Amino acid sequence: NFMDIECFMVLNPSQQLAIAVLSLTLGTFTVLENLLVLCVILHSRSLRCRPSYHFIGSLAVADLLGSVIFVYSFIDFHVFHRKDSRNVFLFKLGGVTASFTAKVGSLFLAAIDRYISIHRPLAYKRIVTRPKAVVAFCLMWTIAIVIAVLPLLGWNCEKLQSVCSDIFPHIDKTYLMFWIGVVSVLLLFIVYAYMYILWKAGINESYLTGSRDERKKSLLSKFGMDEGVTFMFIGRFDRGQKGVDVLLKAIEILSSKKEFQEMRFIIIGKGDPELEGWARSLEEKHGNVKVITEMLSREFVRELYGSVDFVIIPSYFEPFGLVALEAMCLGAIPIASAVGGLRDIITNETGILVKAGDPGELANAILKALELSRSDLSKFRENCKKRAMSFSDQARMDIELAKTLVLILVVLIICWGPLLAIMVYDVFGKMNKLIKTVFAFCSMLCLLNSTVNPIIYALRSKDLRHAFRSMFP
Ligand SMILES: CCc1c(C(=O)NCCc2ccc(N3CCCCC3)cc2)[nH]c2ccc(Cl)cc12
Ligand SMILES: CCCCCCC(C)(C)c1ccc([C@@H]2C[C@H](O)CC[C@H]2CCCO)c(O)c1
Repeated sequence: NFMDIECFMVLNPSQQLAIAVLSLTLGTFTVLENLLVLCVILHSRSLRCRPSYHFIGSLAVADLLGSVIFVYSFIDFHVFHRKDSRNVFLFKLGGVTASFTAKVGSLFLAAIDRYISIHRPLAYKRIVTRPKAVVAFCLMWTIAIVIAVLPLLGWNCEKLQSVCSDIFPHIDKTYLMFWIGVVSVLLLFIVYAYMYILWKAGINESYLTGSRDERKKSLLSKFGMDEGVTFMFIGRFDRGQKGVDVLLKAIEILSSKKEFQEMRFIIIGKGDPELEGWARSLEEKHGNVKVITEMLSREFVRELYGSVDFVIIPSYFEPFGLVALEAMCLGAIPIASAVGGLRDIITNETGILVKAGDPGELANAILKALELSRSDLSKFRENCKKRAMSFSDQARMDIELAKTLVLILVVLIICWGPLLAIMVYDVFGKMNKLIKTVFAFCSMLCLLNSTVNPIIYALRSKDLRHAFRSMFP
């Protein structure tokens, strides 16, 4: 309590109405459509209860209540020259800082959703549910409320006798660095988060030409073995989760059988030196097993999925169907255990289900594979080709949404970036008359942001538009 509050009302009476009709219209064009964006969401049973678009409510609410507060209390201050209480101002201001912090945490939670929906394609539907998404936003909001009510708890320059900010009344210049700090680094990770998801997302069986018998007759000739039935395993060597130890226990016990001559096995991986010393012995002990644990070209392995006819995923549990999807897309019947996602991607009409970590029943399911016709075999390769299109499909609709989230994050950094940076110089230096009044006119960006956020839903979201013509035809 050294300087009074009126030294902050800088707008002369000609530029207090010009800033008013801006707040009242640009603040009406955001309340109208955000209150409308909330109407499409909660009617459409699709967008309402969905963890993918759940943020569009958490984004159109912080841009509505956080906007009506900033239109009332700002016009009631720079134009109506009102001096509230010392905790009534921080209450009215706390409702604004919480909202912006909340929409940052919305672009943060929506990034966890994006990473899971793309790089955990079938774990996603079972990790990110409606319960786990409702709890994550409510506690993301719980945090956004706390950071906003700190100066109401005693992190202010009045109740602490500290240098006040030249821009915000009743607020320390350290609470700024705690609020600009936690937000600039959050956007930094968030900006870095969506760029990792997009970069590693650009990382078709119509590229492989000819019949499969030809491409498999050319493959086994490279190894020097006869046209045989080619089983394939890909993945790290371990005994903990991948079933390479299970698979080697089956190839050995199948060797004591009459049906082993026709069976051709090919394994690639890298891991336990004793698991490698076990598999490489079979490669020279048998004339029909070849193990490749060195220099595997990523498009050569692409030729394997399309040349072979069976895929072996004997893992104890698949966290994400990385081979399961690429193999089936290239029409190679996968023989995996019904653990993890491999239950609803590999079924009794798409592949062969085995018991996890069971070496005997794995072999008994390799002999079953040897005794079936092309009628069945060509039909499984189709159902593997048909299941994959339902993935590179949704995983395409997912990738389009991680572009939408960046477009929202982009126009968030553009609107709130300059304001945030003008706050930064308040911490270090002082703010003269000019730099303090340009901030009040640049302050309108948090309303323009809430004006272009509902516009870009109606441009990117393919579902939200069709939901709009459904109740307003
Ligand atoms: C239902 C989630 C949701 C919101 C939303 O307001 N969550 C805020 C929930 C919440 C929880 C706790 C508090 N506390 C106040 C301070 C003291 C500690 C507890 C406050 C608020 N907004 C949404 C928009 C769309 C969708 Cl789909 C869901 C939501
Ligand atoms: C660490 C606090 C962050 C504040 C958010 C910045 C924001 C752009 C929302 C903002 C907030 C407040 C004002 C006005 C500053 C004037 O000095 C006093 C009146 C404020 C509006 C009343 C808020 O209840 C602002 O221009 C920008």
